[PDB]
Amino acid sequence: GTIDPQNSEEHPVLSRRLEN
Repeated sequence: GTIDPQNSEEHPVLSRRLEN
């Protein structure tokens, strides 16, 4: 949660990742 359309959010949902 709270990230871009990438891989990271291991949670039971659409993965997402965000950074600088």
